[PDB]
Amino acid sequence: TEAEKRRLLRERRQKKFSNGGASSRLNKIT
Amino acid sequence: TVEPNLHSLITSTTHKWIFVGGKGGVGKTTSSCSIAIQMALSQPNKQFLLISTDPAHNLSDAFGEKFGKDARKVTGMNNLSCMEIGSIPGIDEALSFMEVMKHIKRQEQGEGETFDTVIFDTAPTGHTLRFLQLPNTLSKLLEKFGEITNVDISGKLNELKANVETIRQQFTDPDLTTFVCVCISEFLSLYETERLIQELISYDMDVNSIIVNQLLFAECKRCQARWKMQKKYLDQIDELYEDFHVVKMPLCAGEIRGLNNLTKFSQFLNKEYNPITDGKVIYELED
Amino acid sequence: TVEPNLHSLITSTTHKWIFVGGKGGVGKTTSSCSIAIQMALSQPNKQFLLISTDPAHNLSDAFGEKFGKDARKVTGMNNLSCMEGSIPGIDEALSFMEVMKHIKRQEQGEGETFDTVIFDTAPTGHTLRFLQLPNTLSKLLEKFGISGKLNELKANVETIRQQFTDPDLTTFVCVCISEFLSLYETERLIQELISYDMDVNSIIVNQLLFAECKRCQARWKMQKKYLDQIDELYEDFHVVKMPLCAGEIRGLNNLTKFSQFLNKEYNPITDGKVIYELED
Ligand SMILES: Nc1ncnc2c1ncn2[C@@H]1O[C@H](COP(=O)(O)OP(=O)(O)O)[C@@H](O)[C@H]1O
Ligand SMILES: Nc1ncnc2c1ncn2[C@@H]1O[C@H](COP(=O)(O)OP(=O)(O)O)[C@@H](O)[C@H]1O
Ligand SMILES: [Mg+2]
Ligand SMILES: [Mg+2]
Ligand SMILES: [Zn+2]
Repeated sequence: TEAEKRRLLRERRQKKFSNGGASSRLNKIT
Repeated sequence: TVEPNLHSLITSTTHKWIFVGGKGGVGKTTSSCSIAIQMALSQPNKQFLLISTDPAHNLSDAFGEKFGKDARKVTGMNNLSCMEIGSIPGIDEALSFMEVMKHIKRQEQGEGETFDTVIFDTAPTGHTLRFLQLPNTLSKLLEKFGEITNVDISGKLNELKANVETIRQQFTDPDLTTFVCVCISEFLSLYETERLIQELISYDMDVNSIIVNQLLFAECKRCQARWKMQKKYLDQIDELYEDFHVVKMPLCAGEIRGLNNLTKFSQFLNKEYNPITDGKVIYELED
Repeated sequence: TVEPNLHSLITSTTHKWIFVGGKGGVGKTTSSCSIAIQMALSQPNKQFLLISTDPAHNLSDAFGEKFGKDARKVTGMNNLSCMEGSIPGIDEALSFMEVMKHIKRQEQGEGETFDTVIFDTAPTGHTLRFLQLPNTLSKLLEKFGISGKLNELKANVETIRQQFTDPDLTTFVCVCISEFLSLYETERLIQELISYDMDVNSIIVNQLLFAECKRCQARWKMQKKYLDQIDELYEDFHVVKMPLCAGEIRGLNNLTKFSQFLNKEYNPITDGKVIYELED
């Protein structure tokens, strides 16, 4: 199930986004 | 650690909808191409279709061959066609699209031969994307209007929701549709590009790929200098995209069109070009 | 044989409206700047104003300093501010229109008033096409022959048309580089403009080379094969060649010290020291 793995990675990114704090991530990047 | 390429996708079988963009003269036009190339090649039993809304008629241009109001099989292939064409939000955007749907289906039916996978070139003005949220913010006040009436306004709203759900269900499946974006190694790209992604997620849209372009690889002074720019940047990306198809891509000197030049390019959307090895092939489109 | 610069314009006195664009990431954003810079400097008794519709909030960005819904004097100067029906033409105008008012608010409610105004046509090009649009609506008002709206539009456009249509308060620089898609597409631009009967006398070519690395000089030839193209067919134009300093270039500092070359059109050999200065 190589594909799924991709979905998990995408989802992991989402958790990172939900978890990460885009407003905060944006602040550090800025 | 995932893959740098779009090979993995060059061969999707369940992708009947791909969206490509990149706020900038970052060059995604050619993108929109070099992709709709790698596909037909490696799925030739697939009538594909790549179209643009960029008034500029950039496609043909980037093709040294004219296209227009109706599907025309590329000259050189037999499976890759090309086709250049209420105050509330989302509105216009959708319809805009909508009519397209029909205007497209005309072109398959009235054509006879039908298309398999379809490839977009979001206006340089970005995306009419907006409208996905549409039926949500429209859910609250649909019930407000309901509570009071307890017919045409309700009609249109339900239709939109319907359409979006049907398009959305197929659309809001990462398997028929997803969203590559092109963007290069510079502040305004990055940020702005990054931004792109947000609104997309904001539309609950799968999206797994990044095409960085016009890179350097100085291995002239300002060159290597400049080079560092990009580099200071590439990384930025890599770090924050482990889970991404962050596809580095090289920069062949100057104009690059002619299906010839183009194909022989896009290969590197697969075997992500390597300077040292594949470095010969480069100056080939530099003449 | 005319001039490569915009000096001649950096100092217009009767220009209260300048339109800048260039279908492409050809870079006209910085254009929109490097111009609204050279002006105030050399006319400081002129409160100028440079704004953009590019949602991207590119200006500030390109400025490393934030701007927004209302006129804000640059940080470093005291005269250059910055501020971020289905028929045709329609939307476009109004779009504008509201701007008018929204702007005049900002001078009046401000107190201090602006002298020359500098535009940054959406990367989406220009929504100013409507002027071309009113004359049509006129022919068919007669065909059909509501009066209120029609007269208002005419009025507005005339205030807008005159004004814009006199080559002395308003005219139109465009940015665009040395490549097929630029050229053509840029060229196109011009047509629609003329198609709007709009004076327009200037061309800024950008990200040039001057390799005097292999692919460099190679690439160089690209541009060259092209520069000429232009020169030939612009007998009478301010076709302003401009050089390309490595990588990001912002910070009012870097910028000003750039725009100088919008005057003394940069020369590789001479002014070549000044370049790598913004390359760090
Ligand atoms: N990697 C590259 N090397 C050389 N030229 C390129 C490369 N990518 C794009 N181009 C050229 O860069 C310019 C901008 O590319 P384009 O695809 O039109 O961008 P966009 O569609 O994002 O506006 C075009 O003239 C194109 O031929
Ligand atoms: N001559 C130049 N040398 C180096 N970088 C430049 C030059 N002109 C523009 N840039 C950079 O190129 C990119 C595009 O320029 P920009 O002004 O944003 O263009 P446009 O507004 O037409 O989109 C920006 O990152 C900008 O900093
Ligand atoms: Mg394009
Ligand atoms: Mg800009
Ligand atoms: Zn070089």
